Amino acid sequence: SDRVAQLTIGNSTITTQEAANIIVGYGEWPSYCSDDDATAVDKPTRPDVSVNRFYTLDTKLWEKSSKGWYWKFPDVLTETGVFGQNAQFHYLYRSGFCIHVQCNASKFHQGALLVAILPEYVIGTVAGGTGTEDSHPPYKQTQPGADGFELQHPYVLDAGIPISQLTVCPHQWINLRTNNCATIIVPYMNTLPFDSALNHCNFGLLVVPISPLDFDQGATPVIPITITLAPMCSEFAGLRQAVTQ
Amino acid sequence: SDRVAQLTIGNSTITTQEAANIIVGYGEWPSYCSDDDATAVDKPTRPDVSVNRFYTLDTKLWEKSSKGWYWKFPDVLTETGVFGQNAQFHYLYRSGFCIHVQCNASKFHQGALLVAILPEYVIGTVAGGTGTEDSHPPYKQTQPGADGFELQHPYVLDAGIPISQLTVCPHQWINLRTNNCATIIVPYMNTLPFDSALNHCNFGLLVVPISPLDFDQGATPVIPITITLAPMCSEFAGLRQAVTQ
Amino acid sequence: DRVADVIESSIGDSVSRALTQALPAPTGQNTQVSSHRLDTGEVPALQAAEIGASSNTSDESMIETRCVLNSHSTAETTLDSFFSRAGLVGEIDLPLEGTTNPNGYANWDIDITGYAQMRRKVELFTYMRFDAEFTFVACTPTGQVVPQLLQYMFVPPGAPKPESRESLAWQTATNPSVFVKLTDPPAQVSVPFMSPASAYQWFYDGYPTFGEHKQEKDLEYGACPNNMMGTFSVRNVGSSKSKYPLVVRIYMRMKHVRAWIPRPMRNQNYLFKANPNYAGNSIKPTGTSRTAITTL
Amino acid sequence: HENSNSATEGSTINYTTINYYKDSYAATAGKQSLKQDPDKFANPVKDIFTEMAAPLK
Amino acid sequence: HENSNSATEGSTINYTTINYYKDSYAATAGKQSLKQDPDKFANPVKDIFTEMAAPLK
Amino acid sequence: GFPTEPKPGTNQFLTTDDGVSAPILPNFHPTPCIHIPGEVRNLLELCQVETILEVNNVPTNATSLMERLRFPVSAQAGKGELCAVFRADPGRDGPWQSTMLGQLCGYYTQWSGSLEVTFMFTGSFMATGKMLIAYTPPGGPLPKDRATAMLGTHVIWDFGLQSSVTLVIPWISNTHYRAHARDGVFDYYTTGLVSIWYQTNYVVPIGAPNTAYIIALAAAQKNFTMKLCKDTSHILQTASIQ
Amino acid sequence: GFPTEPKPGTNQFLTTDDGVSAPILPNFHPTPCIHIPGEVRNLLELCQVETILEVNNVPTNATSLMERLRFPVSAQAGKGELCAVFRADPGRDGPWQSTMLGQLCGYYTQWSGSLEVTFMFTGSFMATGKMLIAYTPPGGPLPKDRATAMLGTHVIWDFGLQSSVTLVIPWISNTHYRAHARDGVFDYYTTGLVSIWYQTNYVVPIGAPNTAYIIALAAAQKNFTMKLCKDTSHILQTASIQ
Ligand SMILES: Cc1cc(CCCCCCCOc2ccc(C3=NCCO3)cc2)on1
Repeated sequence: SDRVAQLTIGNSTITTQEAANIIVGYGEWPSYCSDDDATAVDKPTRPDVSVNRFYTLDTKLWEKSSKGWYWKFPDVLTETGVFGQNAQFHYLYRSGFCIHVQCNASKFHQGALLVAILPEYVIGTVAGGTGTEDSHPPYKQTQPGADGFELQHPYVLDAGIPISQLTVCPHQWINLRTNNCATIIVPYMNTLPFDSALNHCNFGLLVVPISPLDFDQGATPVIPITITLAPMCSEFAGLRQAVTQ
Repeated sequence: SDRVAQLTIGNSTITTQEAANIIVGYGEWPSYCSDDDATAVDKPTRPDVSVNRFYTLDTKLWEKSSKGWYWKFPDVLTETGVFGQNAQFHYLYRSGFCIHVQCNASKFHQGALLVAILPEYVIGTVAGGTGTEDSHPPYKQTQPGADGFELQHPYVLDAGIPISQLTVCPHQWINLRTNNCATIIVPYMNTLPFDSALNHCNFGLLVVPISPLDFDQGATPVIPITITLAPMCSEFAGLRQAVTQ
Repeated sequence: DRVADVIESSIGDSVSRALTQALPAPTGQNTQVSSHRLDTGEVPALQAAEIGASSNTSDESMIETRCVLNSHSTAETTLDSFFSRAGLVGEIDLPLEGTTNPNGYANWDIDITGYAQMRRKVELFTYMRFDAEFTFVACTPTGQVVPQLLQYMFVPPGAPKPESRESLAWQTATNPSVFVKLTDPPAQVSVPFMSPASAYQWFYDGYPTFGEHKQEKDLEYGACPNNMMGTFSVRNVGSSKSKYPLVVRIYMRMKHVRAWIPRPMRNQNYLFKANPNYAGNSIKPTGTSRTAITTL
Repeated sequence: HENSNSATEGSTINYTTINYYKDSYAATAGKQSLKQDPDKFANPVKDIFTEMAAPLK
Repeated sequence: HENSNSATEGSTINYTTINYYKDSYAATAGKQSLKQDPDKFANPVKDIFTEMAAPLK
Repeated sequence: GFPTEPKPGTNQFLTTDDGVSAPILPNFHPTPCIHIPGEVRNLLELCQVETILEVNNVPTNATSLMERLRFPVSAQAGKGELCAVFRADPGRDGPWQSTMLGQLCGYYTQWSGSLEVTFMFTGSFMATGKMLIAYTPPGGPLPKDRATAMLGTHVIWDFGLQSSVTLVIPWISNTHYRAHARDGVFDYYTTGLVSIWYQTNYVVPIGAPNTAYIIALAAAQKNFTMKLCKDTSHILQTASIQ
Repeated sequence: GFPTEPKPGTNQFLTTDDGVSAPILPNFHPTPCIHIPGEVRNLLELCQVETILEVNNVPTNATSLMERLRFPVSAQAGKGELCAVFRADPGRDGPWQSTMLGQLCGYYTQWSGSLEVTFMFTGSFMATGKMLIAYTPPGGPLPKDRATAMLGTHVIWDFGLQSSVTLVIPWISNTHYRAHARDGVFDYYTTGLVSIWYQTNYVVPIGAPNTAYIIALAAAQKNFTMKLCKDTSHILQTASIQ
């Protein structure tokens, strides 16, 4: 009664028989915005079930040489579903998330993925190699939406910070000999009650292989990793027309 | 019971059937001078009805190109009536006013006059155009009495201040599709309990067309604007001979 | 009268669940006596890192322990304790001959990410709220003290930024200025937490413009206006050439600090302000290196 | 009396500081309350378990 | 004791200031009472009306 | 003497430092303060007073400066034409600078609160018409048509005895306060856009002008406040005062 | 004036001096503080969080930097071979520098408390094995074999569902605190050595990898505290920030 679990939100239900408990980001469940914390004077929309549900957005293939991937969050879920819509029509957005990364293999396979939540995950460039050029990461890299982006220098999280310390962040590992999925529940985290789901990304989801995937030849070599996230306590205010970016 | 009104003071009575309420300058009815606010030790004269009444001083013609006019106040009422007299014989004067500007047209005419009360309305010169000459507005311009004076640069109230903000002053508009007269009730306002009605003008009355007068040809084109003011709680002290200026 | 799912609908709970509480930690935890334990079923030493929680194994269950009354304090490891230490954050030159800042005045964009020591410390957390004490040490390039009068003026974003030594903005009718002789002890001032956000943000993953976001504009990624506090302007107080070359060092000391969301410590060298870029070719390891895991 | 305008306003921690101006943000950093919450970062787990137990039942 | 000679003497507002000289006008500007009266400039109307109503009956 | 140790900041003259100082006139007693009308206590009392918004800040001929105060509206020949448009930002360059609010903002670094903009119609009594005033929050690009504009906060204004209608521009922001919005980067603090479309059309009988004007007046709502004051930018002289 | 006599220290600017100072903005009131997740109160809250210990701090090829995070363990062919070894000193150069604890130490001159190092096995489910992790206190030279290492504090780790095992490095010191240990003379403050030996062997069936890795994670125990803070040495930039 700790390795098996079921997550049910909206009209979606995730099952898992090898999970390793659930992490609750910074030990705080997602809440709605207080009356004294808010400033936007208009009564917000709380679609509830139409947006607070499990969107299974992407699948990556883990290979004996994969570097790792990340997904910026507020964004990843735009354009997809009713959530996407409310995020485009409204200026202000607010919401916590239930992230469930899954990836299974056999008892004869081995490997270990680090799954973390890095708030305000600002990306940096290699500065033209030498460090004299003041380059900047492109829209395609800082806000990749679904499909995420692949890391080029995971050791420093493409941002000059050691991944060795990335665990001071809500994390969970996917050790194949132990489990087959991670489950983080992040609350809304920003220095503001609401912000634009479009141009600001509250945090990134990191999935990095720290202990390389490996298996004797002959065992199914296609080992996918699938991301499934679900917004929680979604609130929207500041209604205008629909906006893409 | 808000568009029709009757003002009765002394032996004068003004009627109006399209007025838009009454403004009371800075929310304060005209009062007499307190015993602790005064300094002049002589017992003053309070003529009451002989001076607190409705003097209908002037009429201007509003034209599709009129710039606007002003009247300095304490002064405007001198030489005219018993008020005038008490103002010439006495050094010290004190009094509030009930200003009623009227101007009517047809339901087929259109336009809108701004009617404001600007305290300590100091007039300025164009400084010889270039701004190198330190010119000064003439007695005929700073103290025009009745007949008022026409503005030459209304946008700046001939004093380098935006008319766009003139509304932070007791004002009222005369929109022809809405009303046919303005009614402001200003209290005595100066940094002194009494002052010389002659050489100091507590405030000016501004009447400026912000939305130009207009009408299809054939409709009576003579659209007058008439000023009617009435002193209130007039007090005079410091009696000497009669003085003009 | 209602629809039930509406009477339940916990939608609108403004309070956060929690799960964890804050306890008093004036001293380090004491060590209570331990004895041998030979039993099946209870395995403290065994953990599962996958869960994502740090091992909760106590020294007591790992070895027979004595009793120790730990009275060591934890006061020096608080935030005010850690961060409330003046440090260099800005430097300004006012040379006689040059191209940097002649004319006798300078406009320093208030950005504390220009000096590596201080920068790394704060970049430990994502958000930070606090008041600060700014101190300004001025003198010539030789460290020599000179009888010169300066004027430091804080210019909020929106206020007119001085264009010359004799600019009109130096009338400083509402901006707060400080007049000081270089012979007087360094000027020092108390600064409140002035920001439209609730905390300064060291890292802002996103843009502020809201437009197209082409190549030429990637300059703005990571630029959060809630940290642009305006500029700090200084000038020798006069009409003519200063007569002496000056330098102003700006030291900031935080106080009444609140920090949130700790993140990994800067691993590589810093290259630019408000931009985590790193040398692509010179990516050095976090620490030292040996010749083999089996030798020291 | 003194404006209540420091950064640690309304905070859950109690500070004892010295000040000479109307604005409280001028006040010293001062001595303060020593509370902590390791579990927020060390044990942000939904279902706590004990050391004695086997983390995965 | 202290001369009562500041500019805000007899004022309807209550100020709490610090001073070291006999004359009260030397005293600091100090913290003070926060009252307001918008209607004096915004609604100097003789017969108030409400927002709910039609301004011209 | 009593042992003391002077700290940094000594001898510095801090403009905004509020301390004491030796008084020049001992025992001096000021002129009693009389009672004077219209006393102010807080600048916010002024920010709630409506002043003319120069929506039509186009003319500059110096002989046409007066026509900035009002914009026109006349019989259209189609459906949903665009009348006027403007930035709903107060401390920014544009129409809001002609207002009293606009001006007081220039003195404070940040602000918060809802804004109100009353539109008074000055056409003839015989003219009818329904306009649609629409405030489009941040991120919303200037609407291309009425059907798009209406998706945001709006109000259908009908011409009648009640000359004017007020459009409230509610405080809808991600942040608690807003520093002045100004094109580059600081457009982060933009309030949004206001657009006026023709809900129906300006109707008139034979005999009335085929074109009239609307005068806009603006101020701040009761929840409006500003903090951290600086000096205005809007203006700074050139020649030194003679 | 009131008689005073200024003492030495006058006018000096002491970085860490905590006093008051004239405030620039009178009556200023900061933006209300919202509620924000994960607030920190004391750095010690962070020192108890486990971070990856680079036990295998050997590779530097820049294309192999990622393999410092874990060390290998594979089917041996003998008895009691040595897997890995490392200094149990936190504020010293070496594996401990990749940790969060290591980094925070660089900011404080001294520390005290027990340390914990959890070792997670990432091999296949089919792989069995028993390792012997041994912490050898000060004065004890790096053990030459298992039979010697075991004479100190140790723990026999068995591979099972519970992937990881934690080795507690108890605070065993002559002094109440420890300044950072660093080779010359200051090796007086060394904590000791940690060595990992093969208790039995890494066993595997036909079909599973003959080699897997272990990831080490480390932090401080509840009784850990630090005092007297300084600046870090571990790092200092080269070029000036552009
Ligand atoms: C008198 C006087 C006082 C002053 C200076 C007042 C400075 C107040 C500074 C507050 C700075 O807060 C900061 C927060 C964040 C950042 C930052 N830089 C990169 C992004 O974050 C910089 C400063 O000038 N004159």
